[PDB]
Amino acid sequence: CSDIWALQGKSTETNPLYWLRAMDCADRLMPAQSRQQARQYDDGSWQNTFKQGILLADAKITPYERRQLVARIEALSTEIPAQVRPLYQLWRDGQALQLQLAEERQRYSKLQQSSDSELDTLRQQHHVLQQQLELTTRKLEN
Amino acid sequence: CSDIWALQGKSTETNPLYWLRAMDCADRLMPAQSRQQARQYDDGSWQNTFKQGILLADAKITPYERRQLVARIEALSTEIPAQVRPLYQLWRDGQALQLQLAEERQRYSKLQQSSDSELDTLRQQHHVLQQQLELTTRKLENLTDIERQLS
Repeated sequence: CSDIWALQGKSTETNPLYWLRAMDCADRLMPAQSRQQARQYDDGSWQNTFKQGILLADAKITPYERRQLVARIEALSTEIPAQVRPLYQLWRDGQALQLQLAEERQRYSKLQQSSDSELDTLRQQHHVLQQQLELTTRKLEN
Repeated sequence: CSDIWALQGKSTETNPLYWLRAMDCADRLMPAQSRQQARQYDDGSWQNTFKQGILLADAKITPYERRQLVARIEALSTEIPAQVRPLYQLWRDGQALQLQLAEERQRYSKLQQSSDSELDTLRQQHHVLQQQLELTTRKLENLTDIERQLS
C-alpha cells in the first residue's frame, strides 16, 4: 500500500484494479493519516485530484468539505478513462449520497429549530393573552 | 452485456473486472428488463444473490425490498473472495446510504406532519383569543368612558 500511491503512467491510470487497490489502501489508514496524505496530491491533474479525493473521503471532513470534494470529482469526469468509469461512478455515487445525507440532516435540524421557536413564541403569547383577558374581566367587574 | 450474467466459475467469480462490467451493464437496463434478468438468478448462492442485488438496485424498488436484497448478500459476505471484497464494500455502502436516506426522509416527514398539526391548532387558538380580548377590551373602553363622563 506504501508503493501504490506513487505509481504513475498510462498503464496504471487506465487499470481499474489499480484504483480499486488505492481505494482499498485508503480504508486501511487512520482518518488523520488520510487527511495528511491527501495534501501531496494538489497538482490539479485528474490523476492526483482523484487520488486526493480517495484519501480525503476517508478523513473526518465537514459536509462543506465534501461538497467541494464532490464538485472537483465531477469536474474531471470527462478525463476518466472509459475502463475506469464504472468504478469512478460507484465511488462518486457513494460520496454524493453522503452529501445528500448531510443535507437531509441539516434540513431536519432547521425544521426542529424553526418549529420549536414558533411553538414557544405562541406559548409565551398564550400566557400574555390569557392574563390580559382575565385582567380585563376583573376591571369590568369593578 | 446480455452475455455477462450467464457466466460462472472460479476465474469469473473472483474477477473484480467481471463484477464491475456487470454493474456497468445493469445501469443500461430498464426496471422491467432488470426484474426479468433477476428472476433467473435465485439459487441462493452468493454469486446469484450478488447478481440479483446489482440488477435490482436500480429497478425502482421499495426501501423494504432494498433492505432484503442487502440482507441476503450480507449473510454470505464472508464467502466473497479477497479480490472482490473491496468492490463489494463500495456497492454495499451505496445501498446502505440509500436505506439511511429513506429512513431520514421518513423521519422528516413525521416531524413535518406532527409540527404542522401542533402549530395549526395553536395558531387557531391565538386568533380566537385575540378576537375575544379585542371585544372585551372595547367593552371595557366603552363602559369606562360612559362612567367617567357621568362622574
